[PDB]
Formats: sequence, C-alpha cells, structure tokens
Amino acid sequence: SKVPGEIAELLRGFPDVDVQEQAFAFLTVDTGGYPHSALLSRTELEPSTDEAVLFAVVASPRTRANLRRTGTAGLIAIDGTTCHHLKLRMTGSLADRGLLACIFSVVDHKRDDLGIPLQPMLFRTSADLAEQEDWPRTRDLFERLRAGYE
Amino acid sequence: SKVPGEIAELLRGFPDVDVQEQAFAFLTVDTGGYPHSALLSRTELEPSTDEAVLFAVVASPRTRANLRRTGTAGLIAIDGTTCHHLKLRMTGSLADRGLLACIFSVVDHKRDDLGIPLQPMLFRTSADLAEQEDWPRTRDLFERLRAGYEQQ
Ligand code: NA
Ligand code: NA
Ligand code: NA
Ligand code: NA
Repeated sequence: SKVPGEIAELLRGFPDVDVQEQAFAFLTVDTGGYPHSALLSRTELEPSTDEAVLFAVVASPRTRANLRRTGTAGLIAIDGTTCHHLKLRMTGSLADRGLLACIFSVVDHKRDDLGIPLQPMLFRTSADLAEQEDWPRTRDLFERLRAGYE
Repeated sequence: SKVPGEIAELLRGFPDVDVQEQAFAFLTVDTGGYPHSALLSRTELEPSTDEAVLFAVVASPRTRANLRRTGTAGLIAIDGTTCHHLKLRMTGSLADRGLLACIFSVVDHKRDDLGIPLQPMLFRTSADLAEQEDWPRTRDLFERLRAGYEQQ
C-alpha cells in the first residue's frame, strides 16, 4: 500500500512562519480501548520520497506510549469537500529522548466527500512556535529516519 | 462525572440552515484496533438537560458497529486556544433504521492549550444538507431518547 497522493500533497514539506496551517488529528488507542488524539502539523508529518510510507515525529508522551503498545494509529486530513480518514500501522521507529520518529504503512483510506466546502482545523505558525517546538531538531530526526528507511 | 460545562456549551442547540458550524471528530475503534472517525455536528450531539450525559445520533454504519462492540468513543472539540479531547462510555442506546441514538457518560476530559488561536473544522449548513441528512428524523430520535432518559 502507499500514502494516498492527495494526502501526500497535504503533508509534504514544512510550513513557513506567520501562515495558517492545517492541524491534523493524529489518533491512537489507549489502554482501556478508548480513542486518543493529538494535533500534529506538516512540521511533524512527512511522506517518504517514494510515498510508500508516512514518517511522523511524535513528542506527546501518551501518544508515544499508545503507538509502542498497539502500533496502530489514524489521521484526519481535510481538503476541499473531502474529509480523508487514514488508518496506520507502525512498521518501525527511532527514539530520541522525548521524541519518537515513526514509520507508518497505510492500512486503509476513506475519502468522505459531502460535496460541500470543509475548512480544516487551522492554526497560525510563528517564530516563537518554531522555537517552542524545536523545529530544527524535528527536521534532523526526520533525516535520520529517512536514511534508515532508504 | 457530568459533561464539562465548556463542552456542553459547544454542543448545545441545533443549527439553522445557512450557518457555519463546527464539525466534531467522533472517534471509535475498529475491529483491528485502529482508530476510526466520523464527523458530527451540533445537529447530532446534545447535552442532557441536567448536563449529566451527552446524547448523540449516529448514522455512520461502521461507527455504530464499533459502538455496539466496545461501548467506547471519543470526541475532539476546538474552541479558542483549546483542543478538548473527551473519552466517552455508552450507558444507553435506542436504535432506529440506520440510526443509533446514544447516551454517553464522559469518562475523561483533556484540555490541550498551546496558547495560540485554533480554528475548528468548519462547514456551512443548508437546506440541501438538512434534506440529505434528514434533520427532522434526527430531531425526532433525539426527542425519544430524551424522553426515555428523563422518564428513567
Ligand atoms: Na499540538
Ligand atoms: Na511535512
Ligand atoms: Na459528516
Ligand atoms: Na446540539
């Protein structure tokens, strides 16, 4: 399987500052079988060059724990009139202190088009946000993961 | 553990046509252990009068199947600078053709505030949508669910 092309297009690349960006719901499953969520952005999600896998850099401690337990995840991505629902299986990972760089294979993709414009969850990037989230460190871990995968 | 008042305020009431509304991610878990999602709105979510429980009307067949198997769910709600994450346990249900009216107790509420404005997933209602989704049918099912809950 592969990362759907419409989704690779929404996730590829890394945001500039002072621009609205989509916040993507990144879903996991907790110890009690309840759905769990965290919001990620293009800074933390990146398709492989061959688009076969989706890379993620996850800081959230509870999300990391869930991935390490079940290896299952999901993603919600909005574009135009379509709500994309992805199901993901973690096939590999690399830990760096409080960060988990993950490789995911897509297990399912549902395109839910209600035929009406949908606005994604949105936030504005900033220099302070780039500083608080340590954007350069995330970018380095991505390079290490891509090298290992390639 | 009642419905948090902040969450009740975001879900209370039913939209008219031609208004911009939040689409809330309603989360379940599939048989393979993968998170599953459907988008709901204030048309399909409503707090009880005592704010003790959250009512929902769910059409999505796969979401309904997951609820029947686990009785567990989640909700994402965005407001201001906060992303609210709810975990939900189904304590009651009433089925009708293609529709599941559910009663949920909130078992956890997390507020993820990164301190920057966040806008919710948004869509505009319309007469076209109310026709496609059969809003009167959903409203009728809510009334029956509420009657049951209150007659308890
Ligand atoms: Na976040
Ligand atoms: Na990216
Ligand atoms: Na929907
Ligand atoms: Na409502």
